[PDB]
Amino acid sequence: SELLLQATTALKQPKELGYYSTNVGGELKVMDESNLSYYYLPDADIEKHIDLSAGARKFQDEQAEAEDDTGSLHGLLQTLMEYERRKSKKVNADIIAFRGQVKRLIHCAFGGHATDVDMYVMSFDGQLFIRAARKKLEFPTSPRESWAYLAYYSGYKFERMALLDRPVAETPREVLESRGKQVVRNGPQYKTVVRTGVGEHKLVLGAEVDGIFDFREPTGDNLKHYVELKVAKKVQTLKDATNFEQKLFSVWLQCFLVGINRVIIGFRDEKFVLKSVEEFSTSEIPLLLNACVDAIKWYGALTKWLCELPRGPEDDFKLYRLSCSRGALHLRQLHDEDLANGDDIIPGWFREWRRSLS
Repeated sequence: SELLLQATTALKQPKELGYYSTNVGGELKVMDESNLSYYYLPDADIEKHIDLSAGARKFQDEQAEAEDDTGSLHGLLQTLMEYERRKSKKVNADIIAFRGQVKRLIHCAFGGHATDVDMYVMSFDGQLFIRAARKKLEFPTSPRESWAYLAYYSGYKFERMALLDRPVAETPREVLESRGKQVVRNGPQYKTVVRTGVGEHKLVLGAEVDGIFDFREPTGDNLKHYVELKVAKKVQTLKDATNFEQKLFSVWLQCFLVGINRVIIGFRDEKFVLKSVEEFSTSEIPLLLNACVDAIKWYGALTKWLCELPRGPEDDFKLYRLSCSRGALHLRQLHDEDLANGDDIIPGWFREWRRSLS
């Protein structure tokens, strides 16, 4: 099947189903907020001219050095199982995926690289499970003082300088006075798991969350308290403005998909010094920027298209490659027994869980 990249539709309010904390090296803690950080970046720290390139040489990159399947649904599925177990009921949804993959599908109609839409779709138990085909991320391999390396590292340094492991009230003075000494890491992650929808279809999406902005509600839905952080170059030219608009569009997509309302941008100069930080509401972004309106209509279209795939009992473990080329998304059914029978897309333990649940 194909769907051409060129229909009015409404969004459902996303609801948080659960969350989990992970790291490379096999750490997975389901329904556990250990790795959830808290925003804290006083103006007095910013006024001292934070160098976002500081520490690039001494950085120990956990993600880059791990051999791990970055597309795996295993953490998401373990969290979903725990949610379903507590409820005694299969989640009501059509598609289960990571937010980043759905973002890629949306973005490929609006400037994204067609070449790297590469996903597996598997039907199981009335639902579609979608994962990135590739198992390894691309990390910059240029020297650490290269622009490409600093662009990558600066994101993590900004997070370490703007975030705390716990609320400010629970943080010792020693840490608050010496933010630049704290070790920069990209291993620990915290993800939310959200039920969302567009048009008449529903999705469960996993999504990385950078932190809590204001406070957390221990017994509530925290989507409204989450914040995503991004580093952008301060705008001083046409070229900078265009790059920033594209970054704004991208972070808007990331937040809107899972009901996050808060974005913080760290503006850097050409020397990677943080110049200022600005809060944006997710809703502010389309106003500032019809790409956003059309992206939601495209989201609706592509989701309705995927949901045409057969999802009855006889379709269990059928597998399709999802791609983008010649101005269209494409679905091609595969016949790969090991890949379909192995644990790479839907692991045996989750199959067993859903069977028992039936």
